[PDB]
Amino acid sequence: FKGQPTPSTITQITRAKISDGKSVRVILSEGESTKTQQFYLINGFFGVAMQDGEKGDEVTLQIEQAEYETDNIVTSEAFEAGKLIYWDNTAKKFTTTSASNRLVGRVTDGKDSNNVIWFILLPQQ
Amino acid sequence: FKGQPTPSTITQITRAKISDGKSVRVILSEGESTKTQQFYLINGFFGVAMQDGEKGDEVTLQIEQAEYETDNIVTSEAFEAGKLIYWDNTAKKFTTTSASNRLVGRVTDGKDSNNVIWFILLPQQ
Amino acid sequence: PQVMDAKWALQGNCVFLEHIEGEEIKFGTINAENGPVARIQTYATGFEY
Amino acid sequence: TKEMKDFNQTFSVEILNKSIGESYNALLNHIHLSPIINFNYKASNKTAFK
Amino acid sequence: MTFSSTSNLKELLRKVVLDVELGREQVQLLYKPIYDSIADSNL
Repeated sequence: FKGQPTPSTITQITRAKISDGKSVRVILSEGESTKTQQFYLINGFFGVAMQDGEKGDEVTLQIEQAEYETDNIVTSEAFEAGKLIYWDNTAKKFTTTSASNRLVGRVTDGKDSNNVIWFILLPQQ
Repeated sequence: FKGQPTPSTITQITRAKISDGKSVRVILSEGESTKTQQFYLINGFFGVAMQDGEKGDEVTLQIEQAEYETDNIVTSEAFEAGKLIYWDNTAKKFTTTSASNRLVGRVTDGKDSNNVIWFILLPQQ
Repeated sequence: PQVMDAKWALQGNCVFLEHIEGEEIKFGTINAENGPVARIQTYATGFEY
Repeated sequence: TKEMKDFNQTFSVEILNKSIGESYNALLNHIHLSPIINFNYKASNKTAFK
Repeated sequence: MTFSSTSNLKELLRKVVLDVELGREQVQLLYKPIYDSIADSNL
């Protein structure tokens, strides 16, 4: 530290891992807002927003690669078990269309009558 | 058992999982050296070297897919939160430019004043 | 001894960051700091009568 | 020197007294057995391998 | 987390000496059966 009482030599030793990485803190831009326990793509990270937030507010995305339950699908498409599921940022909905859409998971349980699906979040490559 | 009275058949109860896969053991080649808690790409695995290892030594790489802190970026480029971060094995430095570089993680904190970034290590693709 | 060995010690460098409900806590670090060296001289006088 | 006794902690007079005793015992073996080994034996006192 | 990082700092670690037999071997007085001892102090 500054103004030490004696000459000294500090030998900093490195430590690469800082956190387990199951979640990430992301700033919401001007056009972005979040609700608790709902999926969002903010700053290139896709995950479940754990808190409500508005522009300039900090929210945390759960990226655990666990099995998640969602209803924000495009209803017109069928989601069979195991189908790769993609996120359409323009519509803010899960789709199997892919094309330019981001890959975000893989369906574990298919689209029931209530349009609910279960999928496993992918590691965001 | 040697010299048992009667023949006996050994039925091996198969199992698949050998280890949790958080870290991998690798042997350094004749042009590879490692320092403790630094990022290296040795034998197709990219991770944090847990041992000071000279050529021919036995070194461990951490591939936990956790969050990591690294100062080994290329300083010309601008690393922002969410940008995919690649490993230039010729220069032995992280880089946002994909090119033919390996994909290694995603940045969580942008390039600060001291060129330190935080990223989440992506799987071994 | 004639020359006194340098002290050594470790520290913890944890910093308390604000924890939103789903944050991964970010771990600290340690550093080793070592002190200086010092030595002791011999002095003497005398008389003869 | 006085510095050797004071500053060299391992050094002490016990080590020197141990070496006086050891070399003294080795002297006793020498002065009493050297007349036997070192003698120029004549043919009458020599016996071959056989 | 990084004991390999602190391994080079030998002064932090405990110094435990490996006890091993050092020093010259003891000397015996072998001459005694071969000699007759007279120990008059006024020789």
